[PDB]
Amino acid sequence: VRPKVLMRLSKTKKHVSRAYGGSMCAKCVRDRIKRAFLIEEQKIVVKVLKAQAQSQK
Amino acid sequence: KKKIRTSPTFRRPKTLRLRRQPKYPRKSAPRRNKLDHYAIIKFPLTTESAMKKIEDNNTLVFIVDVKANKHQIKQAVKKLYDIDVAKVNTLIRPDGEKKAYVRLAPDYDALDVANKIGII
Amino acid sequence: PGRGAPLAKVVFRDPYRFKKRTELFIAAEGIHTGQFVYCGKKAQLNIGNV
Amino acid sequence: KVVNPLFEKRPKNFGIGQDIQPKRDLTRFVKWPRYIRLQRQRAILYKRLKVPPAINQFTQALDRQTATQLLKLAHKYRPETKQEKKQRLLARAEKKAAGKGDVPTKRPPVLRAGVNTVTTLVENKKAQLVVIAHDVDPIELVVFLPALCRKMGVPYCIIKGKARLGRLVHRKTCTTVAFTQVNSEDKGALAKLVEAIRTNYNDRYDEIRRHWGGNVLGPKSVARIAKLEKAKAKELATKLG
RNA sequence: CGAGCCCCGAGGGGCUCUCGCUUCUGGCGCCAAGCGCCCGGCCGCGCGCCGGCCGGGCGCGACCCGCUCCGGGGACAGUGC
RNA sequence: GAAAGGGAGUCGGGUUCAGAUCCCCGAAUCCGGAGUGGCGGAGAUGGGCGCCGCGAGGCGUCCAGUGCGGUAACGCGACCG
Ligand SMILES: [Mg+2]
Ligand SMILES: [Mg+2]
Ligand SMILES: [Mg+2]
Repeated sequence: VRPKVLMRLSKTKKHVSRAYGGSMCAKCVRDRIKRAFLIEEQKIVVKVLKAQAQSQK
Repeated sequence: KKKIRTSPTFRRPKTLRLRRQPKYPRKSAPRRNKLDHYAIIKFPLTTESAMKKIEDNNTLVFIVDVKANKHQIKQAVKKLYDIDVAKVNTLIRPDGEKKAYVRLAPDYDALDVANKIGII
Repeated sequence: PGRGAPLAKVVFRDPYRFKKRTELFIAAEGIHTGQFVYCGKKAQLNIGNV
Repeated sequence: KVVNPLFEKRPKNFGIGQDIQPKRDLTRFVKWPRYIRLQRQRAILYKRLKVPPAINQFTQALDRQTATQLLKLAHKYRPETKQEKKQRLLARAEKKAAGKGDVPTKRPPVLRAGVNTVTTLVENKKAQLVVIAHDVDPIELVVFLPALCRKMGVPYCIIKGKARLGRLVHRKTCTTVAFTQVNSEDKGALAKLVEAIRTNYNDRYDEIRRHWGGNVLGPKSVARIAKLEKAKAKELATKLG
C-alpha cells in the first residue's frame, strides 16, 4: 500500500511472525543466524588456540 | 570529583525566564467584541432562490459579516433566533458580501421560523 | 553524475556512540560490495585499505 | 557462599574497534565559547611574552600569612558604613542639641582608599603603609605606585585581589589602600608589618626594576626541546670518558 | 605478553618496538557487569559490623599531571600606505 | 519556494433560468478527541497436592500464565513495552 495507508492497517498485515519479520527476508535471516553462531564459535576457537599456545614461555 | 564534561560541545546553560508581571496594564480596558451576534448576522436574503431554499431544503439564507466563520454564524443564529441548526455552508458573493446557507435541525421548521423573522 | 570514477559507499561503526557512519570513498579498482576495508595506521596493504 | 550463580562479570574491553568508548572526561578537548578561549589565551600570552618589570612586579604579591596579618590589622580601620555614619551623625545632632556642643571627639584614624587619595598621601609623605592590589585590569592606575612609593620612602606591599580591598572598604573593588597614622595599641603590629614589607619590596627595588617576566614556552615545546637535548646528551656522555 | 635490551645472584632496575587487546566470513555491539565504601526503611539476632528483606549515593572499573582542540605553516605569507 | 512534483480520505442518483463529486436523497470513508475510562473481545483465567463428594462436581493450598498454528514459505482478530 501507500505509506500513509499503513497507519490504519493492523499490526499483522505489516509484518511476518519471525525475527526481523517484515523487515528482512527469511533467507538472509537464516544466513545471519548461521554467520553469528559460526563467528562466535571461531572467536572461541581462537581464544582456546592462543590459550594453549601460551602454555610455553 | 563529580563535575565532568562527557561531550566536547559547550551548550548554553539553561537559565530561568520569569513570566511578565507588569506594573500597569498597557491598555486600560479590553476592547469589546465588535463582532457580536447582531454584527455577525446582517440581514436575511429574500430572493427567489432563498425562498426556494426555505421551502425545500429547510435552510435559511443570510448575509453575514465577511469575518465571521461557520462556528460564529451557527452560534449567532442559535442565540438571536432560538433555533437549532444542522449545518452552515458559506460562500462569498461576487459583490464581496458573505452568504450563509444555514440548514436547521429537523425539528425546527424553516418556513415558520422565516415567518417569525418576518421574511415570508 | 559528472565524474567517471565510481563512488564506494562504505559503512563504519562509530567508536564513541552507538551509530553507523556512512562514507563516500572513491572506489579503487578491484573492490566489491561485501568487502571489508580497513582504515588506520595498522591497516595492511590491500586494495581499498586506507 | 550464598551468592547467586547467575551473577557474573561482564567486562568490556575498550580497545580500538571493540566495545564503544565510555563517557570520559573531555574537558581538555571542549569547543569552548569565544570569551573563555579569549581569557585563557590572554593568560597564556602573559607567560609567552616578555613582561616588562613595571608590569611583572605585581606578580610578586604578599605571602598568605603576611597578607592574613595585614588584612587582620586593616579590619580594625575599615571605613564607617552608611548606617553607622547615620548613627554617629544622629548622636552628634542629639549631643549638640543637648548639650555639649561641637565636640569633635577625636575623629578616629581610618584606612584611606582610592588610587588618587593614596597617590596624594604618598606625595605628601603622610601615608605610613601602601597596599596595592595585584590585579588592576587597566594596569596603568598603579604601575607608577611602586616606584613613587619607593622614591617618597613609604613602605608598599602588593596583595592578591582587589576584591579583598573592596571588601575592606565595603565596595566591590579597591585598587589601593593607605595606612596613615594608627592607634597606639596597633603601632607595634604596624611596625612589624612595615619592617617585613620594607625588607621584601622597598629594599630590593633595584632588582625589582630589572626582573623581567614571562618568556616561558609551553609544556609541549619544553618537553620537545629537552628531548632533543637529552638525545644529544646521551651520546655526548659516551663520547666523554 | 613479549626479543628479553642489559644486571643476572637467574632476583632485576637504567637501557629499545610494546609504554597496543579489533584482518578467513556482506552477524552483534550504547544507556556497566563485577568489586569496594557508605546512607535509609522493614521486620529483627534483640550482646553489634549485628539475622535477612525493599531502596539510594560515591569510587575503582575507564592511571596521574599539564598552558595552548588536533595538525600544518609562520615572522614569511598577507594586509594598510 | 510548485493550484502540473511529494501529499490520508467521496461515490451513485436527483435537482436549477443560471450551482453542484459542494445542495437533497442514499451509501461510505480519512484524520483528530474522549480526563471522568462507552460496550464487547483479547491478555486470561490451567495444572499439582490434599480433602469433601457414589460418579460428575465443589473446598483449601501451591505453582504457571505479556496469545496461538504451520517442517517451511507464512497464517490467525487483537497480540505490553
Ligand atoms: Mg467554501
Ligand atoms: Mg499536486
Ligand atoms: Mg455548469
